[PDB]
Amino acid sequence: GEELFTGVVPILVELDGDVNGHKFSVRGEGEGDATNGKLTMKFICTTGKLPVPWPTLVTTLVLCFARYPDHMKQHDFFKSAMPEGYVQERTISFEDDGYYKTRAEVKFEGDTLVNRIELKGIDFKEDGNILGHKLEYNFNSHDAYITADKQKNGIRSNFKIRLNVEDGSVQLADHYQQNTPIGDGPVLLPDNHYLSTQNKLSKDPNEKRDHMVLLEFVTASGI
Repeated sequence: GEELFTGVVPILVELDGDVNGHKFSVRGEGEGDATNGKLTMKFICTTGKLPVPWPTLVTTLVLCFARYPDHMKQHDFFKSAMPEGYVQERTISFEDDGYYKTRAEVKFEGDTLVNRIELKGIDFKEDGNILGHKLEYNFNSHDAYITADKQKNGIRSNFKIRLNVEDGSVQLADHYQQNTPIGDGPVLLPDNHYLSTQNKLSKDPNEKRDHMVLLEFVTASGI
């Protein structure tokens, strides 16, 4: 638990990406309410058209806002690392297609929780579901198993995401994640547990740019 999260906290997300040579940038702003595990964001592609589908970026674009209920009485690694924060890295593999590599730093800059990301995408098919924009504009609910990484004083998670394809099939995006603390402050390593996430994606009717409006709920649970 952390006193930095008892109220509503402004959020800034900055992503620089390069997928098969197609460079782009995303900036998001919003706020987070860890007491209810809730966040609300609006993201904008500041370089023009986004060359990948927005649902492929949801997981990359702040787990410190999860709600850890009292009855679990579990250590919250993500908040205990704050204000200095942590590095979050992922490989994301798309079935029968290319993959993302991401490195992000999540930390306070002033009163704002910042998620600053570098993303690189490799070996995508120019008319697969990703570069061909064949994915539905939505996002399913999922659970992710969190385990302690004692040797790196951090955590790991491997989890799958089912992405809805416009032909009615699903395409799996398998995620492989590591988080390590920034600085040398003491952090709480948790026992194994789950984070449960639900998302709602929408559009702003007065927004001309390529954008995504996002509502997300994150709750710890399990075992």
